[PDB]
This record gives sequence, C-alpha cells and structure tokens, in this order.
Amino acid sequence: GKRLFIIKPSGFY
Amino acid sequence: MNLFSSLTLVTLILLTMPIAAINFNTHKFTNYPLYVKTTISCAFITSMIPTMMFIHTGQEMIISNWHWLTIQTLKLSLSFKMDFFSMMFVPVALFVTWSIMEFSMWYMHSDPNINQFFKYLLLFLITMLILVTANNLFQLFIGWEGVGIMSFLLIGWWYGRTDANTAALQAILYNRIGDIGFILAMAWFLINLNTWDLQQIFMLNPNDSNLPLMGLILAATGKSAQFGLHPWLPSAMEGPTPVSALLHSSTMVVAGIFLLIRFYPLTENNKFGQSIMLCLGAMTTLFTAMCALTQNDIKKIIAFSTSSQLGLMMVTIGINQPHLAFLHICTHAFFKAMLFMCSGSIIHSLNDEQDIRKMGGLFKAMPFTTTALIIGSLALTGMPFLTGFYSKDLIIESANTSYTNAWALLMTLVATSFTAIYSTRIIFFALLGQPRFPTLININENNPFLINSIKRLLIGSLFAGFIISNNIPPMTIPQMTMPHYLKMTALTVTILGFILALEISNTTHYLKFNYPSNTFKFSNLLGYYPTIMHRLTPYM
Amino acid sequence: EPYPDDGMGYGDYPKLPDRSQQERDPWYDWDHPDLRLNWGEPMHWDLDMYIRNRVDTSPTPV
Amino acid sequence: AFLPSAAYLTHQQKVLQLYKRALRHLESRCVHRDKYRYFACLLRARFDEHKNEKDMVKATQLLREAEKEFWHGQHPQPYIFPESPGGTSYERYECYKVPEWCLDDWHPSEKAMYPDYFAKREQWKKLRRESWEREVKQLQEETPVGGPRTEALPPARKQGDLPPLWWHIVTRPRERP
Amino acid sequence: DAPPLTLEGIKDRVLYVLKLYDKIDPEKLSVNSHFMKDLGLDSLDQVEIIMAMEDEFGFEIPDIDAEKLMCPQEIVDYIADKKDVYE
Amino acid sequence: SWDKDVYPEPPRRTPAPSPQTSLPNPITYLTKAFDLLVDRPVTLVREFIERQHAKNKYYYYHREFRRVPDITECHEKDVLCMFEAEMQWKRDYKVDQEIVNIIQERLKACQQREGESHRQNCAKELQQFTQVVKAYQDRYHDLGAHYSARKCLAKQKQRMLAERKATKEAA
Amino acid sequence: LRWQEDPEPEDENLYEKNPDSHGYDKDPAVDVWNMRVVFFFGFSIVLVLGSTFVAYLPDYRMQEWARREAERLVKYREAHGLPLMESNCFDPSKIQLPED
Amino acid sequence: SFPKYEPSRLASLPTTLDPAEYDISSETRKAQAERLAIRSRLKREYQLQYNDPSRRGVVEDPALIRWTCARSANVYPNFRPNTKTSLLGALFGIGPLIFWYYVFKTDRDRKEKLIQEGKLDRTFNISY
Amino acid sequence: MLKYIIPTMMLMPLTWLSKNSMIWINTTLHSLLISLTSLLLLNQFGDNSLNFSLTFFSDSLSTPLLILTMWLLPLMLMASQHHLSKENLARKKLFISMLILLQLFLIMTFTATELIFFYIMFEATLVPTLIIITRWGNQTAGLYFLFYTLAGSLPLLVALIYIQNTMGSLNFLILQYWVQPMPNSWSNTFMWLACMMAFMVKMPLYGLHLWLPKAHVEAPIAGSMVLAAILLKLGGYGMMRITLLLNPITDFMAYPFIMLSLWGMIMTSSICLRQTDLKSLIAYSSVSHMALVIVAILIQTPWSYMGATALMIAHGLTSSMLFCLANSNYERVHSRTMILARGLQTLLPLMAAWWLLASLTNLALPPSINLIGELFVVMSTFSWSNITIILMGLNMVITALYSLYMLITTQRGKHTHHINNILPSFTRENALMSLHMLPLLLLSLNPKIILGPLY
Ligand SMILES: CCCCCCCCCCCCCCCCCC(=O)OC[C@H](COP(=O)([O-])OC[C@H](O)COP(=O)([O-])OC[C@H](COC(=O)CCCCCCCCCCCCCCCCC)OC(=O)CCCCCCCCCCCCCCCCC)OC(=O)CCCCCCCCCCCCCCCCC
Ligand SMILES: CCCCCCCCCCCCCCCCCC(=O)OC[C@H](COP(=O)([O-])OCC[N+](C)(C)C)OC(=O)CCCCCCCCCCCCCCCCC
Ligand SMILES: CCCCCCCCCCCCCCCCCC(=O)OC[C@H](COP(=O)([O-])OCC[N+](C)(C)C)OC(=O)CCCCCCCCCCCCCCCCC
Ligand SMILES: CCCCCCCCCCCCCCCCCC(=O)OC[C@H](COP(=O)(O)OCCN)OC(=O)CCCCCCCCCCCCCCCCC
Repeated sequence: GKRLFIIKPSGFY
Repeated sequence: MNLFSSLTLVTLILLTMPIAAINFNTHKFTNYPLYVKTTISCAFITSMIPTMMFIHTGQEMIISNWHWLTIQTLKLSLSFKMDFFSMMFVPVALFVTWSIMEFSMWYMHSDPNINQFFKYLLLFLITMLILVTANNLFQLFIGWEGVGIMSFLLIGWWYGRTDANTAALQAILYNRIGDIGFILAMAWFLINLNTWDLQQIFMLNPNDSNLPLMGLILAATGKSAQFGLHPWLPSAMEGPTPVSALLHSSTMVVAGIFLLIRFYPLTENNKFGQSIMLCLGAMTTLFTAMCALTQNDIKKIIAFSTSSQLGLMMVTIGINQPHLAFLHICTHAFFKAMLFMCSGSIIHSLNDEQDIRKMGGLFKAMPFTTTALIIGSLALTGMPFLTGFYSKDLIIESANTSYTNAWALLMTLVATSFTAIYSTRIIFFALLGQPRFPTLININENNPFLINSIKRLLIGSLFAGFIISNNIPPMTIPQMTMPHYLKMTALTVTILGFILALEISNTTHYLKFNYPSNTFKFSNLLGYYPTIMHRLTPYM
Repeated sequence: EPYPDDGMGYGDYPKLPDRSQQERDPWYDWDHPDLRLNWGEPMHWDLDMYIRNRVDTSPTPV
Repeated sequence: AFLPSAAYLTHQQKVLQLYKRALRHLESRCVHRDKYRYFACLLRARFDEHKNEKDMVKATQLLREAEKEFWHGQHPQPYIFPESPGGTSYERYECYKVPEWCLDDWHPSEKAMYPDYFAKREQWKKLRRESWEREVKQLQEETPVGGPRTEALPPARKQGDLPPLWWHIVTRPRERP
Repeated sequence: DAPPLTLEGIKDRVLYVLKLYDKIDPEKLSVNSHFMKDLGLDSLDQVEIIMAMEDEFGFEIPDIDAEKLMCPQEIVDYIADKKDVYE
Repeated sequence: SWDKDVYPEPPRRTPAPSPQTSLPNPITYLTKAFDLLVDRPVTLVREFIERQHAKNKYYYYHREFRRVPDITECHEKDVLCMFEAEMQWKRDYKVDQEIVNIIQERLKACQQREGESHRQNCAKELQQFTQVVKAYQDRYHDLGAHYSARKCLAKQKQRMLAERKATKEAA
Repeated sequence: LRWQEDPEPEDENLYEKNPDSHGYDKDPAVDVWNMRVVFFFGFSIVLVLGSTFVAYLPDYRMQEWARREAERLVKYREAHGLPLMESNCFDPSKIQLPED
Repeated sequence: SFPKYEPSRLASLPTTLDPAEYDISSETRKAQAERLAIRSRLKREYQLQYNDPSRRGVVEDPALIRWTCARSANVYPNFRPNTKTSLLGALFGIGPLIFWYYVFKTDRDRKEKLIQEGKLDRTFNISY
Repeated sequence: MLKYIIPTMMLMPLTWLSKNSMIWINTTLHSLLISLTSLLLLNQFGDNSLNFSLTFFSDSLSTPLLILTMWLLPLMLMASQHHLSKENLARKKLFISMLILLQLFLIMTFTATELIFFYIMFEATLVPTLIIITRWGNQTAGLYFLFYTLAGSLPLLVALIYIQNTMGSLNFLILQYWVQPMPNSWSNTFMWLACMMAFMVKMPLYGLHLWLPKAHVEAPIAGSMVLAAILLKLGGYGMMRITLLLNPITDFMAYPFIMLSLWGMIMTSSICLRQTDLKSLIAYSSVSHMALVIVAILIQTPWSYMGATALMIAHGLTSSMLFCLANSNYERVHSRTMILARGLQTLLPLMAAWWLLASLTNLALPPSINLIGELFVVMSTFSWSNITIILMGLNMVITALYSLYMLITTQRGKHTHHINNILPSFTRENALMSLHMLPLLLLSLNPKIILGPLY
C-alpha cells in the first residue's frame, strides 16, 4: 500500500 | 533472391512498427518495453537468415527500391546495400540492443517515462541501421545525423539536470564539427564524381582523393571520439546507463570507424590517408587509455576504454587492414556492452554509486556480476581464445609486420599495456578489496531480466569471436609467419601491464601519504584538454 | 562600479566581479536554483553566458 | 562569506569547515578505510595540537598557512555524494518535481479519478487562504522597520496559527516524485 | 531498491552509529542527549559525528546545517526533512 | 518489364549446390517454407488482381514530339519560333539528363554485379560513361541557372572556334 | 497626479468558465464548432486529399516521360552504331562561324 | 615552500586563498551587514509575492527586466565616436570581409586561370 | 490566376457580412478552401511554364510560394484570434481585412508576368504589413523607411523604366528571349545595384539587417508569420527574376555581397547564441538562413537555385512555427525573456515535442527540406570555391547550437518557481503547430514540387 500521488500536469488536453 | 532482400527489409519494417504502435495509442500499455524487446528479438531472428545465406555463398545485393529524387544527374533512390559489412553488423547490433533493452526493463523500471525511453532507444536503433545499410551518402547522412540527434535526446534524458543538457549540447557540437568534414566529403564526391552512391565512387577510383578522405577522417574524429574531438564521449556518461551501454560503447561510437571501413577501396590507394589515420589513432589510443588510468568514476573509465579501442580501430584502418577493424567492432560490441551493463548493475545495487573508491567486497556479494565483469575485462585485455583475442591480437600481428610508422606501433603497444592496467584497476577497486560503500546493503541481482540480459552477452563474449571469425570468407591474406618475439608481443606486453599495475594496486595498502606530481594531476584532469577548449574557445 | 565609459553602450550597468554561477553557493536556498541567483540582485551582463551549461570561472588545482 | 542567516563565518566556523573539507579531501586521497582512519586520527591530532591557542592574530596566521597546506594537499577529483551538488545524480529528478499549482488546472474527469485527494486538497487551500492574512499581519508588526535584517523567519505564536511564508515549503515536491 | 525509511528506523540507525563511538557511553545516550552539554564533546567530535552520519546515510549535509545539529533528535529531524519520511 | 537492349546484362550462371558435408542446411528448408507460406499466397493474390486488371484493358501512350526548327534557323528576336526552339532544347536537355542517368545505372549495376573484378570487367561501361559525360560536359556545362538555347549555341560556337583554331595551327 | 485611465485588465483563463475549452472562443458551441471546422478543413480536407493530390500529379514536369524517352533513344543508338551522345548539341553544318 | 595558486580570468581565485576573506576590520563587518540587509529585504519582498495566493501570474523581476532592457535597448544612445570603439568597428566589422574577399578572389582567379588554360581536373564534373 | 484572386476578394464580404462570433470560423473555413484550391497551380511542365494570360503566369518558382502564401492565411487567423478576443469587433474585422488584402497583394505579386506590375504589387505589400505592425503591435523614429526607399525601391523603379525604354517590354517571358549581355561599365554597375539593392534589403542582407529583429519584436503574431514566411521571400523571388537581365556583370559584381552574406551567416548565427529575446533569436536565425538564399542566387548555378527555393519554402514553414511557439509562450508569461520561463517539458509535453520538431527542422535535420535546401546550396558553393565549405560547415555547427540552446533554455531544466499561470496547451495552439509541421514533414516524402523552375 502507502502509494504516493504522482504530481503531474494535465495530460487530458 | 526472393528470401534475402525480403527478410532484409522485414527487419527494418519490423523495427519501425513499434514506433507506429507508440504513436497510435490511447490506452496505457500492457508493458510496451516487453513489446519492443520481443520485437527486437524477432528482428534479430529475422536478420540471421540473410547472414546465414551470406556465410553459405557470399551473396551481396542492393535494394534500390524507391526512386526518391532526380536532381538532373543524381538519382537519389532509397538504396540499401547488403554486403559483408551490413550482414555482420546488423545481427550484432540487434543482439546487443536486445540485451540492452532486457537490461533496461530492470534498470529503468521506476521511470514514469519508460515508454518515451524505449521509443528513443528504438529510434536510435532505426537510425543506426539506416547508417550501416546505406548505399548513398545522403541516406548515410540521414543515419549519421539521426544517431547524433538521438545522442542529444538520450544524453539529456534527465533534462532537469544542467550537466546532462551541457553534455548533450557538447556532444552535438563535436559531432557537427565532424559533420563539417562529412559534408565536405559529400561535396567533393558530387562535384568530382557526380555521385553519392558508393558503387560509382568505388568504380571511378579517384587518385587525387586527399580532400574527401580528410573530410571522412574529420567525420570519424567527430563521431568516433578520436583525438582533437574526443571529450564529448567522457561527457556522454551523464545519461542513463543503457544509453552509455548501447550507444556510446557498441553502436553509435563505431560509426566513424564504420565510415572509414566502408570507404576501404579509396583508403587502400592513398598512403597519406593511411598515415593520417595511423597517427591520429595511435594518438587517441595513447591519450584516452592514459586518461583512464587515473579516474574513479566507473563509467568514465569504461568510456575512455571504448574510446581507446576506437583509436585501436583507427590504427588498424591506418595499416590498410579494414576487415580486421570491422571484426574488432563486431567483437568489441559484446563485451563492452556487457562491461557497461555490469557497471550499471554495480551502480544500481549500491544506490546510484558510480565511484570506485566507495566500492569493494563485490566478489561474493555480486557473484554473477563478478563473473561477467571478470570475463569482460579478460576479453578486453586480449585473454587467449576469448572473443577479444580473435581480432585485437591479430591487429598487433599486422601492426608489427607492415611498412608502418614505428612510433604509432610503439604507442599502440603502450596502449595495449594501459588497457590491462585499467582493467585490473577496475577489478581491484570494484570487485576486490573490502567494502567501502554505505551500511544498508540492498545488494541484489536476482531479476530474470538482468540474469538473461547479461547471460546472452556472456555467451557472446565466450563464443562469438570464434564463431564470427570462422564464418567469414577471407578478404585479406593473414600474416602468419613472424619471429617469436614479434608473435608474442601483445600477450607479453599485456601481462607486463597486468604485473606493473598489480604493483600499482598493491601500493595502495601501504600507509604512506604521497603528494601527487604532474603526471597524476595531468591525467586525472583529462590530459588538460577539456579544461582549456571548453573555457577559452567559447569565450572568444 | 560601472563599465569604462568608451561608448560601448553599457550605460550605468554594474561591473559584477566576472565569476560564473558555479562558484555561487550550491547549498544556499536560491530564488533561481538552476542559475544560483536571487531576486532583485543585479545580474551579470553575460548572465546568459556564465550559466552552468557554458563557460565557467571555477579554480582548478593546476 | 555567503550565509543565509548570518553575514560571516566565525573563526571557529572557519576551523570547522576547513577541518571537514580537509578530511573529505583526505578520504579522497585515502581510498581505503583503515588507512584513512589512521590519517584521520593524525589530522585530528594536528588540529588538536593548536586547539588551545588564545592569540587571534596568530590563530588567523596558522589558519592562513593551513589553507596553503590544504590547497597543496588536495585531490583533483574529490569524492562527491550523488545527491550533493556536483555529483552524478544531483538535480536528476528535477524534471519529475512538478509543482503543486498545476493540480489546480486539471480537467474534472481526471479530478474525478481521485475524488478524496482533491476533496482533501481543498481544505489545504482553505487553510492557506485563511491563514495568509493572519501571517501577513504577523509579519508586518514583527519585522523591524527598514526591512528584516536577517533572512530568518519567525515561527507562529498563537495556538491555532501557522508560521509565515510556509506554503511552498510544505507543498514542495518529494525527493523521489 | 532504496527502501522507505521510518523515523523509528532512522533513529535506531543514528543511535546505532553513535553507540559504535568510543566517546559515547551507550547507557547515557538518549534522543535529547546534547553533545556539548550532555556528553561534553568537542566541536571536532561534532564535525566527525555529522561526517559519520554522511557516510552512513549516503548524502552530504551542508556546513550551514552541520554546525547546528547538536543532538540526535535534530539529526533524525533533519534526515526526515531531507528524505520525506512518514508519507 | 523493361528492354534488355537499353539495360544489358550478362547471363546469370549459378552453380548447382554440391554439399560436401552431410548436415542439412536451414537455407533450403527456409526457402521451401518461403515458397509454401509466402510465395504462393502472394502469387494467387497477384493472379486475382491481374485478372481484375485484364477485365478492363486500356492503354496510355508515350507522347511523340515532332522536330521543330532549332535556334540556329530562327530569326533574331522572333519569339514565336525561338520559343519552339527553346522548348525543343529543354525537352532534349532533360532527355539527355536521363540518358546520363541510364548510363550511371548501368555503371553502378556492372560494378556491383562484378563484385571484386569490377575494374577488369567493367572497362566498357566505364568507357561509355566517360564518353557520355564528356559529351554532356561539352554540351551543357557552365551554362548557369538561366540556361537557354542561345547560351548553349554561344558555348558551341566558342568551342568550335577553339577547335578550328587548334586544327588550323596544327596545319 | 496623472490622467484618468482604465487599469490593466488581467488575462482571462478559458478553463475557468469552460473546462472543455479548445481556445478558439469563449462561447462553447462556437468553440467546439471552430474546432470541428479547423480540424475538418485543415486535416481532413487539405492535408489528406492534398497528399493524395500531390501523390498523383500527372508526371510532374515530365521526368518520367524523359526517362522513357531516354529509354527510346539509347535503344535507337545501340542498334545503328551511333555514339550515345554527341559533343555538339546542334548540327555544326547549320552554324556559320565568324571568319578569321 | 608550497606553490601559490596563480589566478586566471577563466579560472578565478578561490574563496579560501583570497585575502579579503580573512579581514576582520569594522568596514568589512558593516559592508557584510549592509549586504545581508539588502539581501534579506529583497528575499522577503520576493517570497511575500511568491507565496501570495491572490496573485496568479508572474512575479516580475526588475533585475531581469533591467538586464533584458540593457542587452538590447541601451545600445545606440550610449554609443560615442572615439578611438577604441571606431577601431573595433573597423577591425571587427569590415576586416574579415576584406580577408575573405581577397582569399576568395585569389582562389577563384587561380581556379579560372587553371580552367581557361585547360589544366584543372574537370572530367566527371557535370553537376554544378 | 483569376480563379484565386476572386475568392481572395470574396473573403472581404465573407469577413464583413459575417456575424459577431462567426468572423473567425467563416474566414478560416473559406481560406482553407482557397488553400485546398491552390494545388491546381502544380500543373507544371518540364519545358513550358503555366502561362495563363498576358498579366499572369506561374512557373515552378512562384508555385510553392503561392501555395505557402495561401496556406499561411488560415494559420495567421488561427494564431491571431486569441489576443484579439479583447479587441473591438470592427477593428477585428479591420485586422482580418488587412490580412486578406495582404494575401491579395502577394498572390499577384508572385504571378506578375510583367516586371513593373511586380514592382507595384511588391511595394503595395508594405502598406498592410505596416498597418498591422504599427496598429496591432504591442510597444512603441522612422528613418528605416527613408533609408529603404533611397537605396531601394526608387532606384529599382528608374531601373525598370530604363529597361522598359531599352528592351521595349518588362514581360519576363519576352525578356527570356530578348536578354542582352550586360558589359562591364560604370553605368551598368549602378544599373546592377539599382536592380538588386531593394531585394537585398528585403532578404535582409547582413549589414542591412537591423530592421528585422525590431520589426519582429514590435509585431503581432500574424505580422511575424507573414514577415518571416513570405515577405522576406519577395526579395529572393525578385532576385531570381531580375538576375536574368543582369548577366554577365553579376559574375564580377556578386563578389562583395556574397562576402556580406558568407560572413553574415557566421555573425548573425553567433548573435543567436547571445540573445535574451526569444523572438529576436528567431529573427536573427531568419537573417542567417536568408544569407544562404542570397549566396545561392548570386552564384547562379542550377543546384544553387534548387537549394535556394527549397530553403525559402522550408524556412517559411520553420520560422512561422518558431514564431507561433514564441507566441504560445508570450501568451502565458507575458514576457519575451527566454531565460524567464524554463523547464516547460515538465508541464507541456506535447508543446515541447513541437519545440523539438521545430528545432530539428531549424538545424536542418535530414531528410527534411531544410536539409535539402541547405545541402544543395553547400554543394553549389563548394563548386563556386573549395574554401566556402569551411564557412558553410562552421555555420552548420552554430545553426545546431542555438537551435538546441533555445530548446534547452526554454524547454529543459528546472521550471521557474514564481510563474504559476502556465496553462495546458489549448487545442488551437497544437493545431497551429501541427499545421505548420505536418506539411513540412510531408514535403520530405516528395520534394520535387518545391525545387523551382529547373529541377
Ligand atoms: C503521404 C502519406 C504519409 C504517411 C506516413 C506519414 C509520414 C510522416 C508524417 C509525420 C509523422 C509524425 C507525426 C507525429 C509527431 C508529432 C506529434 C507528436 O509528438 O506525436 C506523438 C504522439 C505519440 O506520443 P504521445 O506519448 O502521445 O505524446 C508525445 C509526448 O507527450 C512527448 O513526445 P515525444 O518526444 O515522446 O515524441 C516525439 C518524438 C521525438 O523524436 C525525435 O524528435 C527524434 C526524431 C529524429 C531522429 C530520428 C529520425 C531521423 C530521420 C530518419 C527517419 C526518416 C527517414 C526514414 C527512411 C529510411 C532512410 C531514408 O518524435 C516522434 O515520435 C515522431 C516520429 C516520426 C518523426 C518524423 C520525423 C521528425 C524528425 C525531424 C524532421 C526529420 C526530417 C523529416 C522526415 C520526414 C519523414 C516522413 O503521436 C501521435 O499522436 C501521432 C498522431 C498521428 C500523426 C499523423 C502524422 C501524419 C499527418 C499527415 C496527414 C496527411 C497525410 C496522411 C498520413 C497519415 C498518417 C497517419
Ligand atoms: C503499413 C501499410 C502499408 C500498406 C498496407 C495495405 C496495402 C497492401 C500491401 C502491399 C503494399 C501496397 C502495394 C505495393 C506498393 C505500391 C507499389 C508502387 O507502385 O509504388 C510506387 C512508388 C515506387 O517508386 P517509383 O519509382 O515507382 O515512383 C517514384 C516517382 N518518380 C519516379 C516520379 C520519382 O512508391 C513507393 O513504392 C513508395 C514506397 C516508399 C517506401 C519507403 C518510404 C521511406 C520514406 C522516407 C522519406 C525520405 C527519404 C529520403 C532519402 C531517400 C534516399 C536518398
Ligand atoms: C508546397 C509549398 C508550400 C508548403 C506548405 C503547403 C501546405 C499545404 C498542404 C497541402 C497538402 C500537402 C502537400 C504536400 C504533400 C506531400 C506528401 C505527398 O503527396 O507525398 C507524395 C509521395 C509520392 O512519392 P513517389 O514519388 O514515390 O510517388 C510514386 C508515384 N505514384 C504514387 C503515382 C505511383 O507519397 C509517398 O511517398 C507515399 C509513400 C507511402 C507513405 C509513406 C511511407 C513511409 C512513412 C514513414 C515510415 C517509417 C520510416 C521510419 C521512420 C521512423 C520514425 C522517425
Ligand atoms: C583530421 C583533422 C582533425 C582535427 C582535430 C582538431 C580540430 C578541432 C579543434 C577543437 C574544436 C572543438 C573544441 C573547442 C570548442 C569546444 C566547445 C565545447 O565543447 O564546450 C563545452 C562546454 C561545456 O563543457 P564542460 O564545461 O566541459 O562541461 C562540464 C559540465 N558543466 O560548453 C559550453 O561552454 C557551451 C558553448 C556554447 C557557445 C560556443 C561558441 C563557439 C562555437 C565554436 C564552433 C567551432 C567551429 C569549428 C569549425 C571548424 C571548421 C573546419
């Protein structure tokens, strides 16, 4: 567990 | 006819297919690096059939398949040349690349841009096989600039680091200084022979070919990191370890040597080009192997090692023995990629530690890496009947026994001793001695990716010199009658280098502090050459 | 201290001591950590040139 | 020389920094651990031999010739730690250290993939924007007139208030993003 | 590779280094044990303790932070600040 | 296909394979696997498509340009005739370019097909290539980027004056 | 004091009022139809059909003809023993020279 | 005794061997206090606007705008005709033009003299 | 050419009669229809040009310039609609009308059969360009116009009227057949400079180039696109039409100016290594690339003209894409300082990929048509003199460096801390980048249409 959130820019657009 | 050319083009189209896969995506891949590793495995197996039916007969051909551009007398066709050089360099490059990518599934496993990494590495492979299958100078210039641009993109892989971008821009600058000479060569062949196709260049047979061969030698000096234009290859260890393993040991850095081997019918009619190549190659293999004697970063040591071997290749082109140089390329690829892979396994085990002064105790701590790196160091030094014996010693046997610059021969022998010196330096500081690294031992090498990737190049470093050297047809006459002090030259000077550097290594356990003189400060600061020309020439 | 008034067009711009950004404090909490420089501080005239991608001023042991 | 809090290195701090850099260059010269251990005790004893010296001008003189000894006995390539500046792995992951404010500019269909994370991030933003004016008025009365003299920031004082200029220190990226 | 350290693990490693040190008695060493005031140590010994921390964990502490770590609790707190533990 | 007169080739003589050893090589088995798995489906697909071609047979033609008077028998500054002479000379210039290209194709094919004995066996193709490049160089070289029939005729007249003076001083 | 002037307006962010903004216009129907117009008459009309049109240009500046015509003439002058190309472009009989 | 480090413009003097680090006089104390004051003041004025949640934009540096306006917009009005600037505008402005002009004219006169005599190897030269 | 001029003029009621929100969509749609129509200009032959009428004709030189000109207008309308969204509606229609009128002037500048009609259209293009730069530019003498018209346009006018009175016509088709050799004199020398210097300034020539790195900075995006993409190539087109009449005097009068270019492409390229302004860096790169077009026109060999028209088309595409990338950063950080915003691959990966492609085509990475033009110019100048290759190759070092330094400064490194308005890439911006780059990549698959009248 104890996963870390990947801080990334917006890859949707 | 129908099988050879078909599988030839199937290898290249198969390499281009995962580029279309990575470009035509929407979803998140079910292990795209496994897909590219399987693809390059299959491209190796595909390219082995034209190699076997070249070993059988010697069947060469040309695929001039797409008429691209006709500039009034110049029919630029998409023209592939399947001769001895393509047939013996393409499966070696594919085998090394497949090993590097199964290494890269483990070394670059925590990368969130692993898809871009394998895309760039496959683009490099595509451009290099454009470079070594090219039949005209335009397509060879495409492959040449392609490996230069993928050198930029794979040295600056961690682009947030300033030194990575610095080394990438440095590598671009030295390769464009080589590109001056290559475009000079293209200009000479178009104005005086009306061609870029290699067939008409070889047929018209120019006598006043000093200027195009000086252009090709400047191109090789830029590309193969010879003297004057070497320092980008020591700077080029800043990128990832599979980048410095695939590109800057075995695949990219041999392209200038491959360019001068490809033009052997022109260099064999010019003593001036042979003399320039012999002098510059002896200069390089002295200077770079001497600068390897005083380094502590392990990737710097193996970068100076591969540049010294490229200088040895330049020597054995300068003695008009091109096929021995090409066999030294195809031999050098296996164990030098394996030495970078074992150094990267040591780096990754010791938590990104590249300095040999904080290594040691890795004889039994990393036993498979120990075994493979000892076999790689022996195949570097020219241990008898390993793969490095089947070309390099033969080089010495033709460097002694010919109408040759004697000082270039003597510097070649001094460089041969220096190779053994830094090889046992690597073994002494890295695998021998006592642990000098930090206290939380996370040393591990139990991944089937790493085991299989070092294993296949280890089978290569044990057998491929014998197998390739017995599968060639004889394109030269081997000098096989020579006096006994001259037959036993390279082995004796190698063992003398071993013993003198074991004395140098056993000086380190003495409890005596000596001030370093001008020799250690000279060689440790890279022969003073990247200091001045990187501060003084961009200032002016 | 400004540049020597000969007409080269520097104006009132300060002659910084001509040291590169490698000799600036690498552990210091910089405003621009890649350039090792602070806000409002008068930059060198060749600040584009003394970057850590380019020509250095650092001392060598020889 | 160049310090954030203070404006100079003291004589004691100069002796500590010269001793520490001397041992680092010594270990660069003294690769093996036991040999460095013996020479490190010798260098410690040589620094102890001039420890209880009371004349400051004579101490500055000895520190000057100690700098000459240091410059004479240094290594060309000292050992540098990888994450330390100048190392091989320094500022490697700065291409992965994405700042936090770009999380404010996502599409809602990729914010709905992580509902609890942004629902928990909004109270961090609320805490920041209702702590900001309190820590501004805490700065403007605690900083003396003529600007702050040193770069040291004060802590909070009230039970329920946050320290000033805190957001980009707490929300700075990790060493391994 | 690079296992996730915890404050209990970092504290045990710091006290494990400092209990291998001949000027620290292992029954008097605590987390609030100051070096110049609870162990009576020299500033040279404090420099060598920080250098032992640097050789231990694999990174360098700058001198502006090395001159100010005067107890193992501050050493564990600085390693927690420069390693981002308890995520 | 093409014409074997404009693209001459020597007859391809291969030797029959006489295996000295007893080991079966993978080349013949991969050749027969290529003939079953690959060659026959490609051949049947090409047969179906070629039948679909032959169900509507129709022809295109090579355009024939009759000879018009050249620039020499055009009156000076008469654009209606020297236009025709200029287009005649441009089409002939492009066709001469492609003739030089055909001879280059022959020379490269001879060099590759002879392999190592190319300097012996391709002296005829090298001699024809030297003839056609000497002719192209005497005919069109150094005309510049604004080349025309007038510039080519002026070069030919200067060359003929040099040749006439060279022959006259010889006799 | 100085003249009465509107202050500098801040730059608007098109994702605030429209998280599906394509950047063309603030009206979302106008924005999405501008996107469809640009992507249809930019890529589907000009690029695809343009590459198809340029790919099938009918013998652009008659090079192919000039190959095939060359394939006539060399074939004509391997049979009649004529050399492959004359050094003279025109007939030297129909050239008057300036005498001397 | 020991070698002195001799400085260079491309390799400057270090922090340690410079004598002005080992001065303890009162004007050095006051200059370090003034530089600390200005640096702390500019640091505070920076990281207020940097941490300001109302500002969604660019903290403008007057030093960076000052540097960009110096590199381009202060060029011509501070140009004065004297010895040094005019001799460098002649030495670096039209000097290499004269150099490459006479080199290229010498080379092309040599080549055209070889060609009109029929002495240059121009055998397979038909692309130009 | 009347099938292209009339839709171009019908774009005026199409931009004024449209609705208040429809004057970008209608103009973009119908200008893309005209740009699709523009491929019928490729009806070219190996001997004869495509001669429509007494007024209009289009050979293989003007045809790629026309296709690029009619392709540039929808791209300028995509580029300039963001920052004009805060502009008045009638002034918005004025801007679009100035772009349409400039296209109208250009498409019959390139197809003018007669040389004084070419001159009137050539000097008529300067009025909408100056209106666009002075009105929709951002920041604030004027002596550049005076120095331009003294050494340039009116000597060209007197020169063409003199050719009109001597030859009897300024039809280029007649002057192909009635061209006379121009001997060495002083009258013919000032005649040659009067014919050439207007196009020399319009390229620009080095030493006469300083108007451009200010006119690019004081411009909007559409003004920069039409300057660096088409208007700098009017000089090259005019030179390739006017060097017909100017033989063989050019064979000894091209010697000074070639020096100014062969050293100029060394200097301005190195000036690109010392820039702080991104838009000025693209401007000095444009000067350094047009220097080779000047050299290749002045040495007047066939390989040089093929390389020069390939380099004109490829440089129009590449420089317009670089100005649009600089626009995309100027519309986020509101400052053209190159060292201000860094590390933008960490935020905008696809935009950094477009930066990578634009920098690869800038440094002439093969098999791009940038490298095709660059390579053929280097071949022809090696035939001119065997020393110039050094001055070529040193250029081809530096043209790599600032192409990648611009890629390393803006797109790599640590991102700037105090800049938090970096939005994600809008769909319009990536559409603009792709419509610049995908034609430039597709022309590598078939380059013979952009290689001029003498392929
Ligand atoms: C007429 C029919 C034609 C059909 C065939 C098409 C011909 C080619 C057209 C162009 C192909 C590339 C287009 C995509 C790249 C640009 C956008 C992008 O980044 O997308 C990434 C994206 C996938 O990446 P991602 O992870 O999603 O996002 C990107 C990342 O964020 C971050 O990005 P990144 O850095 O990870 O990735 C960028 C990477 C970065 O890599 C590099 O920069 C390295 C490249 C240079 C070195 C290696 C190549 C050296 C030269 C050798 C190759 C050419 C000759 C080969 C032949 C043999 C030798 C002669 O580049 C690529 O992956 C591109 C591969 C192809 C490159 C083409 C050449 C570009 C180099 C510069 C110019 C060179 C001269 C011109 C050559 C033209 C050849 C046709 O791809 C797509 O979304 C693809 C969409 C569909 C593209 C259609 C293209 C055609 C449009 C034309 C329409 C009309 C005709 C109909 C044809 C339709 C075909 C489908
Ligand atoms: C992946 C999808 C593929 C298609 C799948 C579905 C179709 C069915 C499968 C079979 C394929 C289709 C039928 C066969 C193909 C068509 C045959 C045919 O007539 O082809 C006509 C022609 C053959 O050439 P050509 O000589 O007949 O025509 C050229 C035109 N002239 C002579 C006027 C110049 O075109 C092709 O075959 C194109 C194939 C190109 C393949 C390689 C592309 C590389 C791109 C590099 C660009 C830059 C190069 C620069 C360097 C060049 C060297 C200096
Ligand atoms: C033109 C001047 C103005 C410039 C701007 C213009 C903007 C307006 C745009 C209008 C539309 C576009 C016009 C240009 C179109 C150019 C394209 C075109 O038509 O080409 C014709 C060319 C024609 O080539 P050809 O000469 O062989 O044609 C043969 C002739 N026919 C077809 C009649 C038999 O088309 C092709 O070459 C297509 C070949 C197949 C598709 C490509 C296959 C290879 C692709 C890469 C494979 C992977 C390789 C490895 C790469 C790995 C990654 C790096
Ligand atoms: C067969 C014959 C063989 C002949 C061989 C000898 C001939 C060649 C002689 C040597 C020429 C190359 C060496 C001189 C220039 C080297 C520039 C360079 O590489 O600079 C590197 C430097 C960063 O490197 P570094 O500081 O080491 O990195 C540590 C990380 N901070 O990076 C920087 O500082 C960035 C600099 C950017 C600006 C550079 C401006 C100058 C450009 C010079 C181009 C040279 C063109 C030469 C043309 C030759 C034509 C024939």
